[PDB]
Amino acid sequence: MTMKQLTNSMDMMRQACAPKFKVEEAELHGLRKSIFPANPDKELKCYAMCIAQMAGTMTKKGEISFSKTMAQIEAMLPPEMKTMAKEALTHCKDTQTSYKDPCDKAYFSAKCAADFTPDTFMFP
Ligand SMILES: [Fe+2]
Ligand SMILES: [Mg+2]
Repeated sequence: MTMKQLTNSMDMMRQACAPKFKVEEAELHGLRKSIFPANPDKELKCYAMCIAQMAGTMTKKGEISFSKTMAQIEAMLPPEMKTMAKEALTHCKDTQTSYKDPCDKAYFSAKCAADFTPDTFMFP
């Protein structure tokens, strides 16, 4: 329901994903603050895919699901974030088509949303 609760849930996705990858707290918290590097290394991008998968927004094929993302937005996000998240999804749903690598699809879709609505966006 709340922002505080969302943060906790995001921390639980981070802790489940970050160990798998060669990634440090400094980088991860940058993502949480809407700071998405343009040229990250493969580990940061694949971390972002791990998050998306965990959040239930990615398909087995490694694509970002519009319907699943909408459902998660509506089910989970606080009102502070909800409407801007829907707009960011409209704005960014095609970002993935430019990328074969699912890690790229997930990372650059998330960067798209961060750069579009930095006031509201948080990343786990
Ligand atoms: Fe952090
Ligand atoms: Mg690195």
